[PDB]
Amino acid sequence: EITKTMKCHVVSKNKDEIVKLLETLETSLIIDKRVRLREDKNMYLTLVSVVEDRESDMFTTGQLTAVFKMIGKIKREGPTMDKIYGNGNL
Amino acid sequence: RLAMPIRANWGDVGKVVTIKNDGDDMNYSAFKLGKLALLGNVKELLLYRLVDGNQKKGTLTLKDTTENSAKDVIKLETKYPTARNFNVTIKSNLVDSDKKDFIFFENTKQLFSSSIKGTIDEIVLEINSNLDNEYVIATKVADSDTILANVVNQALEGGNDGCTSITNESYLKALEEFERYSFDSFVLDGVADEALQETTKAWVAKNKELGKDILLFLGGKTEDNIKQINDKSKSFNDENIVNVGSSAYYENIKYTPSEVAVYIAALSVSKGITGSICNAKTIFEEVEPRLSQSEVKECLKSGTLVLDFDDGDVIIVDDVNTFKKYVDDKNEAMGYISNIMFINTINKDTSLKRKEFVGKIFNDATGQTTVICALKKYFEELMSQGIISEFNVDIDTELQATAKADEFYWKWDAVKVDVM
Amino acid sequence: IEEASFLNGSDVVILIDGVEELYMEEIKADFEQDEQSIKLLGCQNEISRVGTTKGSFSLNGYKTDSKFAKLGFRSFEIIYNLSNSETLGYESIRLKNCRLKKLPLINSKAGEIVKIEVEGSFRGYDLLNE
Amino acid sequence: IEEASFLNGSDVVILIDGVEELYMEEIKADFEQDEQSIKLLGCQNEISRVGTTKGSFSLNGYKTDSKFAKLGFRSFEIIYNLSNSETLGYESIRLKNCRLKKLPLINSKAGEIVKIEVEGSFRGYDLLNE
Repeated sequence: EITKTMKCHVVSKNKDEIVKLLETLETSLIIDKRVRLREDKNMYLTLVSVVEDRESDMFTTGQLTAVFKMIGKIKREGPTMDKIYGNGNL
Repeated sequence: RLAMPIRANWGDVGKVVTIKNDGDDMNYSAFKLGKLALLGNVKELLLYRLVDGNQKKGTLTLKDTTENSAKDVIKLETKYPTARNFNVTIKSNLVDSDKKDFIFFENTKQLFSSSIKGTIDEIVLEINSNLDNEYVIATKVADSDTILANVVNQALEGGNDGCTSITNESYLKALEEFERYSFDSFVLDGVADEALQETTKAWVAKNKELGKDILLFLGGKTEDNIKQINDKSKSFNDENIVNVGSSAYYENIKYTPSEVAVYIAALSVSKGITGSICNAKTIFEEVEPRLSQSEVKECLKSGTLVLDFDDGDVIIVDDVNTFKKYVDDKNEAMGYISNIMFINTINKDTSLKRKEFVGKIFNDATGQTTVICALKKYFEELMSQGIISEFNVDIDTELQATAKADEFYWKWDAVKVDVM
Repeated sequence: IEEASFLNGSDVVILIDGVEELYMEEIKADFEQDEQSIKLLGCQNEISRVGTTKGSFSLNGYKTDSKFAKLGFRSFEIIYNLSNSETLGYESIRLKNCRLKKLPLINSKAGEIVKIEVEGSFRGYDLLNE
Repeated sequence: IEEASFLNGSDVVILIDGVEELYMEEIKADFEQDEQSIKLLGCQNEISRVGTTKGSFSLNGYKTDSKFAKLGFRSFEIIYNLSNSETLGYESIRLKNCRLKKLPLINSKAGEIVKIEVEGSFRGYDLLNE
């Protein structure tokens, strides 16, 4: 399991635009509860929690804090029993 | 399920058909050897017909007389192809001119008798669907309501007899067709020609590589004495192949050992794994040549299934196979036909296990242990049922040491209950 | 490093008695059976058998209507679609002849949101998809 | 994104025996029934039936009078108006023949506020509104 608490900024001359952009981004992240890691649509980043702190600085800190997790699988395989054979005696 | 290659004029050519607990001529094996197959009381019999290539179907054409110029409206044919004189008499009905009597004859005895009105469809449906029309098929020419002509004893001809020429290719047709079917056993129809028996040996060997261990039965010719019978038995050494030794009587025929093999195969299939014919009574009234202890031992050791009238009824002295001339690694218990069929059944069940555990499982010690444990539990279940008395199923180390990643080998050995 | 997936519990879609129920929060259902342990007279390992089966289920969610109170002890069906979106192989299970063990008429605390808890039994189940 | 609603528990209004009771804090009530599980002689799925019903309820709230102590084991009615104000479709349930299981004469701790807890049973219920 790989977890990341990724923080996001939004900058603009119009602060109300910052509020609107953060609102739509949050709603998108929530209603679509995961994100395509790559265009192959193999992996996904299932959301855990998205939180905004409007008081936080626009540039240094960043308004929106999101936590994503992903579950890998150890890449190991082995030989397979395609064919089985045996005889009978007494 | 016994596959019988009937040398008969009756039955369908080139096709497999089954018959429930329900030919007739003594020359046709559908009744001469069909009776032998049925007397062993297999749950059902499956038939195949051997015929010369120069053999076709009989055809009779009939024409109307309602109009002045006669035209064909009905054509009649034998149910199966044949040249048999299946004669048909058609006359105008005594009361109504619109109804035509149809009297059918096997040769000349009255088989079916009825009259139907002038419409062709009713006549054809009657002639095809009535209970006594088992020996004819009738087909329409065209839609009509005219009235046939008067004809007596019209013989359907154009084909040939089913016993025209018993030859190697004609016999091999049966094996070629039976390749697409699986049976408990297959038998040869009396013809103790060693070429045919060797061809069937090769065919069954090919199936053994494929795994279809159809239990074969054969027999020597009427001209084989004890020496010839033993030599022919020694010629074969296969596990699933048998050579009945002595001729027999049931009603009237000196059935060859090969002809007797039909009833022997039926009994062997009927008995199943549970039943063994090593000391079982048989339907036959007598069998020759007779065998004393020395003759019995010589024939059994040579690989012959000995039948003797050693008591008030015929007795199969032992249920032995051509592998009774065994070799050192396999014990004499391998040489019993019931044991071989038992081995084949276990092979089929373990093949079901094989296709249960396909390569989804890894080729590691864990997967091998899983498969071996499944087989061990299967043999434990059989032992609980009582058939097995001991078992040891293990990794086939000799073949598994050189096994590639994809392939796995195993082997089983088990002791079985004896019957004296 | 090849991918994997956890079936997130927020993908559940429950259709109770046909109509889609959208306030349910957690659902549980198990197919019980009596073990029927038998001690043999010769073997020292106890043996278990299927016996007879019995269903049991439960649901919790935010109350928005008197649906369950008005439903009474009537029999009804439950569908449970555990959708998977990382891989599209959803899973659907049907519970047959669901009947409430106890009708939750009233349950509420002053300083909290009103939630409805249900529990009962079902005659049999069907695995429509997997 | 269309709206929804949670029935906040502070909207509950309980009229006990007609008079509006205004110190109650949490109320519970369920309509139990004996399952009467029957094992058929041919079918391996157990079957459940209504059997007979039994009521049970409870209330907790701040003590302000000896109302329940003086009431004794007399039968009485309870109304429960789970008002909804985001949507005006309130819900009202009536419990018939409520009887206390145990009279809570005294319950108090020195360093705490005195609360009264009640539990009992009711013969039947009516769903006046929903």
